[PDB]
Amino acid sequence: ATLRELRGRIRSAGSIKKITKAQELIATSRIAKRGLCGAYNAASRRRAMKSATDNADDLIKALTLAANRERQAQITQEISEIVGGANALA
Amino acid sequence: EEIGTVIDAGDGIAHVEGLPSVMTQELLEFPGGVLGVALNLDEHSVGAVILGEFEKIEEGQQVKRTGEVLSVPVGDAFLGRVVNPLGQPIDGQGDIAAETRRALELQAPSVVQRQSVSEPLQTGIKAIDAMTPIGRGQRQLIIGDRKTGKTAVCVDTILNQREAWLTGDPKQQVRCVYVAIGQKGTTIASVKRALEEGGAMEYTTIVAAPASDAAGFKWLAPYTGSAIGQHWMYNGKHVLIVFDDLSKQADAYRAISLLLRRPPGREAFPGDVFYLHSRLLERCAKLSDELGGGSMTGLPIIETKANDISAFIPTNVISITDGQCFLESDLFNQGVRPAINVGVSVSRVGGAAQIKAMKEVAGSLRLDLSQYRELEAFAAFASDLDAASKAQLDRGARLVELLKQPQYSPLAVEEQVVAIFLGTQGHLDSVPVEDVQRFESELLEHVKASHSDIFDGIRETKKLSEEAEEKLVSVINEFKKGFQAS
Amino acid sequence: TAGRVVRITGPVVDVEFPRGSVPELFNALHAEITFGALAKTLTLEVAQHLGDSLVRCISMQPTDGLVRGVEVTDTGASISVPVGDGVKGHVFNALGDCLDDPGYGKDFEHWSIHRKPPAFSDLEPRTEMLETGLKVVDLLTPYVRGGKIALFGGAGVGKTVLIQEMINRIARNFGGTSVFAGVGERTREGNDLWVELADANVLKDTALVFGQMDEPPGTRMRVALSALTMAEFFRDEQGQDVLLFIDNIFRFTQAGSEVSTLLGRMPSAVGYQPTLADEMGELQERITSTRGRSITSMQAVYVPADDYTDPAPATTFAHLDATTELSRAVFSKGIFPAVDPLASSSTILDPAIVGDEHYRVAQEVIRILQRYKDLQDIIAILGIDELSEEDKQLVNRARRIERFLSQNMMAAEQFTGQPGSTVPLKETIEAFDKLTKGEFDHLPEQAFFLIGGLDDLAKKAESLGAK
Amino acid sequence: KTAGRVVRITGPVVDVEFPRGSVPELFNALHAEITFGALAKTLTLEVAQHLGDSLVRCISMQPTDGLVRGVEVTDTGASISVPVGDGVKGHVFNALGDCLDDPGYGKDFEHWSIHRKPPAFSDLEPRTEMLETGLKVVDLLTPYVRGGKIALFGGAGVGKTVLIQEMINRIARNFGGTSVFAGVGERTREGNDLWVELADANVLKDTALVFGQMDEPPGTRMRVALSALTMAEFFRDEQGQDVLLFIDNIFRFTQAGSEVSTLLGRMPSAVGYQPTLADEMGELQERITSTRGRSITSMQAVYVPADDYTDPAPATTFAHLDATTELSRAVFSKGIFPAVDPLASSSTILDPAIVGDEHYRVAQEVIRILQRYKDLQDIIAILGIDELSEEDKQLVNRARRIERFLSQNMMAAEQFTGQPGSTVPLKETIEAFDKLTKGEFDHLPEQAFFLIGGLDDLAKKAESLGA
Ligand SMILES: Nc1ncnc2c1ncn2[C@@H]1O[C@H](COP(=O)(O)OP(=O)(O)OP(=O)(O)O)[C@@H](O)[C@H]1O
Ligand SMILES: Nc1ncnc2c1ncn2[C@@H]1O[C@H](COP(=O)(O)OP(=O)(O)OP(=O)(O)O)[C@@H](O)[C@H]1O
Ligand SMILES: Nc1ncnc2c1ncn2[C@@H]1O[C@H](COP(=O)(O)OP(=O)(O)O)[C@@H](O)[C@H]1O
Ligand SMILES: [Mg+2]
Ligand SMILES: [Mg+2]
Ligand SMILES: [Mg+2]
Repeated sequence: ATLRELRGRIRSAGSIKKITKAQELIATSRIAKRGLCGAYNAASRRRAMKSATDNADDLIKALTLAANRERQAQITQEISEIVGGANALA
Repeated sequence: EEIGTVIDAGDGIAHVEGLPSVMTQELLEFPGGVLGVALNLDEHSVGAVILGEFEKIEEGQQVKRTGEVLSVPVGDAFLGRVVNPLGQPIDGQGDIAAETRRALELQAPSVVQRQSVSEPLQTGIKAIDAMTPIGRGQRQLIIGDRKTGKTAVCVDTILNQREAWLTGDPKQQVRCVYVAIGQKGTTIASVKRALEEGGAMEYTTIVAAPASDAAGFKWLAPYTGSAIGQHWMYNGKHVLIVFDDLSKQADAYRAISLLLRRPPGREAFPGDVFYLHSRLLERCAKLSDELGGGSMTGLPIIETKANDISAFIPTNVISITDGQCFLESDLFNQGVRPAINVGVSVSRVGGAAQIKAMKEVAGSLRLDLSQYRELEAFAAFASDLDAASKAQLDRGARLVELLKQPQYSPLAVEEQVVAIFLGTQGHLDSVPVEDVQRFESELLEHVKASHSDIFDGIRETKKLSEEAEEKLVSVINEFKKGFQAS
Repeated sequence: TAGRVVRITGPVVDVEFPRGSVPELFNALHAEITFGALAKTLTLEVAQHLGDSLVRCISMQPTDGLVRGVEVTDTGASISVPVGDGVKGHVFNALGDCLDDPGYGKDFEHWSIHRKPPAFSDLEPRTEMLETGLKVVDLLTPYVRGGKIALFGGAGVGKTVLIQEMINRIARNFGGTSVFAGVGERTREGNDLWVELADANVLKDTALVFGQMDEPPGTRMRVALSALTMAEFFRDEQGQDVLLFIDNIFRFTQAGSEVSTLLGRMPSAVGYQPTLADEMGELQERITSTRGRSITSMQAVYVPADDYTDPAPATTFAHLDATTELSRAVFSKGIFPAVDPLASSSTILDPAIVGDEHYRVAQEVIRILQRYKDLQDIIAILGIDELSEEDKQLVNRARRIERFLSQNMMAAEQFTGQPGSTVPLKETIEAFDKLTKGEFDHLPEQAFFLIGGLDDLAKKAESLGAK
Repeated sequence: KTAGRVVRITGPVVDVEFPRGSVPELFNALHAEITFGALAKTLTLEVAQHLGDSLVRCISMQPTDGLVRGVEVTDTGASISVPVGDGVKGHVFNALGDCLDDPGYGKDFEHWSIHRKPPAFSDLEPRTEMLETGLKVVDLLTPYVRGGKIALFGGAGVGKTVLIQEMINRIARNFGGTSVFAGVGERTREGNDLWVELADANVLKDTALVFGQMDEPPGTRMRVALSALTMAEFFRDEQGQDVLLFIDNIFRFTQAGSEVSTLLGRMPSAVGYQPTLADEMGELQERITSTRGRSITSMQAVYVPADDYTDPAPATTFAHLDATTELSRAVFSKGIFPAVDPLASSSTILDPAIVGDEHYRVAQEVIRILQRYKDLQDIIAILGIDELSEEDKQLVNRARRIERFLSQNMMAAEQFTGQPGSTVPLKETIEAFDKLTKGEFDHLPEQAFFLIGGLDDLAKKAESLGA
């Protein structure tokens, strides 16, 4: 279930990235003319959503690397089981 | 007089030549009192699993066939004793006066030898007794990562049978078999000390296969405990057997099979590992009235790794048992103790395993809590929640607090009914969440002191009458008048 | 001319026969276990001809106590079970023995449990809806009379409860014969079903065949064939409509995988036997209606580890006309039946068979639920308020729809304490048409949870202060 | 006759044929000679299997390079045995009992077989007595047990050996009894460093060091732990000494067992490990224990391959322990030393009946805050803390301060930083973390909590930072 969970997380992160990039562009437009504004309460929305888009990109990259490690490892483990059975039947 | 010869040996496995009339699963005597079991019978030789002290086995040694399959002594003398998978005492308290012997591989009761699970087996734990009720003859899997409180749940359940034992009535008494497979010796000693302190060794037997034991003993220990419990079950008694834990037995069986060079499967497990556990756990049954009405309730324990319930052995056992309590370390660390994941935990017997009053006050508790967890996740970042959602969230928070419970703190069934009544009938809605627990305890104490008739009615009749319910509502409101909410 | 046991390894037995007396494949042989505690007569099924007059066989009972060199007798035929109207009202094991009245059916006609499937030219596709009264089933996974229906799911998601629900709604008023095959499932469940059928007075029309999970792999392999042989007799000889329930068919495959390497077969992917699809094909293709002879079959299919990509359920999917796929995710939310509306399917859900209105409403429900699934991660992180107005409206509608697909079932009262309900198909279609238009958007979502039709919805809403 | 001959050599595994009636018993030590110049030596073989036909399979304690088929093998008649007594203290030994710092030393001592049974179950008594260390994280969350079993898990380079050195400093220095250190499959230069450090601290005279390190055949790396445990068991059972047993690293014992199992022709288990993984660990660990009236405090480093805590070796090790400190790569990356995972680590005596209600309450509050902080990492990674509720932001700041304050300037860390370590009394630790969980230091900057001791250190560091 590890690979399935990782793929679900990759899909979630991709959707979040798309939404945050759209919001960053909308904030760019609104600058020329809610609480997603970074440390504003504690322009700012544009920077916060650019940061969030970059963070989601990094998350997608890391999750994809983990997913590929898991995919390779599953192939290797499956082959190990198959060949172990074959050897024991040799 | 057939005498075989050890033609090879190693790692707790021997290969013996001769013995043409040996049976499959027969018990074999190797010199120096060593015991083995014949598993692989082929024309060339017999593959045998040594049941301890295999370092004494040697090529050329004479092997005698005992003419009997694996069997263990059984009888009431085993109560209060620690034994090994052969029924031999290991507590140093002398011999055990066996009533008779029982073969480990006797078939489970047939479909027509049973009756539906109908009697509660109270664990004393509100979460389990209200949302995943266990009946007599049920198999409830306790599954979770390490240190999630699985042994705590099982030992509390054993301890909660002390009052039933004191009743003296076989229809009420539950005799407990605790099977320790692959555990460190001091851990078994600590479980035994906890049982002794609570007065449970009066009605508990421990079958111990510590981690030092041969893989054969760890493989056999659940079956030995099952045979001991079955002797009582077929004699009209009610039995509770805990397997702590079946993962270690599966590992021991895998070791044995790989050493016998049987072909491996998933995670190198033998093909018949599911069959091992299913044959073990279907001997827990609720017998028909014609067979005496006895029962054996199974509490297998499964340890997962990284909360991965999709591993091979957890999947097998989940598919075998009548429900499971999933324990999670995230819930544990959050203060949800017992750390039962309500959404995925379930009892496949349901209200039949509860008294009428409990079924009345807890009929929809598990579904309500599942929906509450869903809503809490969904509304985590919502800023403007409607009235209905806010009410559901507040009710769910109070219910979660209500189900929290410390270790070694059993609640009698009537007290559990009153507590769940406080919860699900809306009497906690005016209490701050952080006070719910205290409120509950105080309220119960109050009812215990000046209104014990409510408890007595629930206990005698297994029901909450309309008059008793009205009285309880009145008492709750009067108590709330004076309760001090920090 | 008898054989003798040469090798014993768990449930697989090698038997040597005199040259010229090797039993045919799938023949039943008899061997004696004489040890008093375990004394019995093993039935062995011939699996392979190993050569040199040796046969590899699969024991039907546990081999504990069996001794090398003991006599093996060839019955000359395959495992055969009693057939006829007499099997109705009685409980049998995979070998045809009657459990509730031992010795019963000894004198009946007996049929071999190994049989070829119907000829292709005799096959007629079935397109006729079997209304259940369950909202989610009737709307999104409409069942087919005389067709093949499966309930897929991981462990403990409600396959058995839904099987019992379908026995309640379909078998109770059935005008034909019912066959229930318990394949490698819990003995307690079999006793419960037996008692429940006797209580409902449906037992007199039902033949029960049980091979439980505690039996050796051979019994779990052959019990489905035994039940199916009884059903085939009712289909082809008596010529009446037959209901066939199997719980759980995956066990068949699993049992076959448990003896594969002991039979000397190199394992396939994911530890399954190499013959997975072929053995499943034999069995499943026997489970079918033929022209003029109807078998409505309903199979519970266990999905190992909830992994729908697992080879067993993946291979099973091709054999079904309708699939109700149960989901752990839905279960954990408290939604019962835990049906995954997006993953489930039915071959008769198209405008031509079910009509334009039903098809349109079902497609709209699926579209809304798919969009809600797509939006769930965003709602989890950024919150609902960052959705567009239309997406917020769709999310509210989808939450109400997903809750309204849940239903209080007759078989679930043992768990909820609430009595069940039945919803007519026309009412279901109208209710979900109204829901997809937002006609109920003003009611609290908790009003839609575990109810029947629109009257139940109104009553629960008023109970919740809405209307 | 009575003398065998080498028939097969497959790396460090030797098959030896003996005359009929002279086959050595399992675990007997045999001797063969390699005469080729540079590699000339006496091989000690250990009988591991009886292969049949008067053949035995043995594990060589030394590399077999230069061994020739047919050379004579002599059976000592007994298993490997090591010197025991007070004299082993202050000296370094290899797995065979040879003294390295003084060759020939200890040949006249009493010699004990390295193989023996664990204590009888009736002699086992659970240990619940806190072994205060002065380390905040250990004392609060994973209190060590005197006479109990402690393990330090961790991946490569996360601080297992530095923490073992820390515990030697904190516990062994003031120890009134005997100490045994077992270097198992670890760096030889680390063994040299430990020898020299103990000499400098004057702890060596109380300490027996046994080393079978990385550049050894797998047989020696499998048996060195047993040899050190044999010395520890002598001290426990013959002198009534309180014994400290340090093992670095026990995973290396499991790994050597896996190598040997592969060499012995056994069928592999999952992840290629030996089928007897749990059995071997059980034998060794069950020997490592206290008994009624006789104390062994054991501390074991446990390597975690590829940072995979699910790996079978650490997974089977977990069950044998009373306290478990799990070092985390993620914690290490933050610069937090000791790099403990406060949520994954555990102690059997961290319960109110043993450590008292206040210690337990404070520990549970710390764990709850850290768990809540971990649950929020999904959001924080993307959006940061600015989107959380006020309660969650308060909790996140509290959790960051708590996680930093679990760090400590360790005694053994001076060598890496030049900063002397600190010792925090358990009472001050409880008070400080109570105040932290209550929000009494929410105004101080985060770095003030990093790598310090008690509350005076926090005050001084915060003042230095301006707060
Ligand atoms: N209801 C509870 N409330 C508080 N602490 C609890 C509760 N149940 C168990 N614990 C504690 O949690 C820890 C784990 O308990 P336990 O040993 O039963 O778990 P486990 O899952 O069986 O562990 P292991 O993997 O060591 O076998 C122990 O400290 C126990 O005291
Ligand atoms: N408390 C500490 N303070 C500062 N640096 C430390 C500390 N602990 C460890 N380190 C650094 O980390 C390095 C690795 O530590 P250590 O040798 O204890 O790790 P390990 O887990 O035993 O490693 P391995 O798996 O390589 O044996 C140390 O050499 C030192 O550089
Ligand atoms: N419709 C339902 N309503 C309420 N609870 C249910 C429903 N269906 C299943 N459950 C719960 O989930 C459990 C699993 O049901 P079951 O059908 O036995 O699982 P499986 O899918 O493995 O056959 C039941 O025992 C019951 O407690
Ligand atoms: Mg435990
Ligand atoms: Mg089921
Ligand atoms: Mg190190």
